[PDB]
Amino acid sequence: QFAKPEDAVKYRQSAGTLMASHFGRMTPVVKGQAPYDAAQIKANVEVLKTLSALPWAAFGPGTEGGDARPEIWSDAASFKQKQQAFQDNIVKLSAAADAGDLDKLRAAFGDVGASCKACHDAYRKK
Amino acid sequence: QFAKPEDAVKYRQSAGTLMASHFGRMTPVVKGQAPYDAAQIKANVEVLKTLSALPWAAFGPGTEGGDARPEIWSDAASFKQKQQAFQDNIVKLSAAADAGDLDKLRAAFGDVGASCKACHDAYRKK
Ligand code: HEC
Ligand code: HEC
Repeated sequence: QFAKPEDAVKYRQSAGTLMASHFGRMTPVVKGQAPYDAAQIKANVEVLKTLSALPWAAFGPGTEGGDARPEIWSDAASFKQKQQAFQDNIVKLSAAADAGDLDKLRAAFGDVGASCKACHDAYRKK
Repeated sequence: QFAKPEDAVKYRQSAGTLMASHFGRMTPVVKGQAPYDAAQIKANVEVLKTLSALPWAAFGPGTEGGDARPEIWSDAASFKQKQQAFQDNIVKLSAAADAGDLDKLRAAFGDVGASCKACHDAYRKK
């Protein structure tokens, strides 16, 4: 769907921006600094679920640029393992949110955050 | 969810970027220049549905900036009518996509595009 590689870069960066907001806005809830409303979090995690499927198709052939490392493309199976494992972590977060289980939500939130960081550490330029 | 107004601006602009990609990528399909796969379009319109609910909460009190006009805030009911009507247009597009009805999809796509443009014309700086 991208006319030029720059359009793929713009897309995936914007997807990252929105994920960071929908993930990070739950930090005060996880920490107990903001109240836990199960329905609010369930709805927010649904949005995050949708968003977290979006970046990967915007690292398609010929879309090199931005702060994306070339090893994303030269090690395609490995990058794919990381995005699939991340999306698995999001499924765990969705299950916790859908159950209304705050302890499960805390734990799953931490594992999602670790998955974001692990990919950025390997595949995003500093 | 925004620490500063600049964070709300960044969010709503990124939501616009993603909407433009998920809407605009269907232009060749509507025109018949690309094939129509009902399931592919149904899934894409679902993504667009989710995205098209997102900008409005990022024009909250104190979030003035970017290319957003002040009348967004001073005429709150009117701006709200436009975003609600736009989301209604997206419901029509979803119904067309879910039905697998290409004629309905063409018509609904045009009405969605007109709704994007009408809001930008009134509320986005040139
Ligand atoms: C690899 C499997 C990733 C996972 C998991 C997550 N992110 Fe990511 N992100 C990744 C790359 C390779 C890039 C660079 C894209 C480019 O071309 O520049 C990014 C970028 C971001 C950004 C910055 C966007 C920008 O302003 O330029 C953000 C804010 C971001 N990513 C957030 C984010 C979050 C919150 C994640 C987990 C919920 C997450 N990413 C996972 C690769 C990967
Ligand atoms: C009002 C009810 C709007 C409707 C309907 C749509 N958009 Fe919009 N959009 C609106 C404003 C006020 C702004 C400016 C935001 C700011 O603070 O700068 C925008 C911006 C965009 C952008 C530009 C993002 C950027 O790169 O800075 C895009 C690409 C965009 N909008 C796309 C878009 C599409 C495709 C829409 C219909 C599917 C749509 N917008 C509707 C206000 C409104």
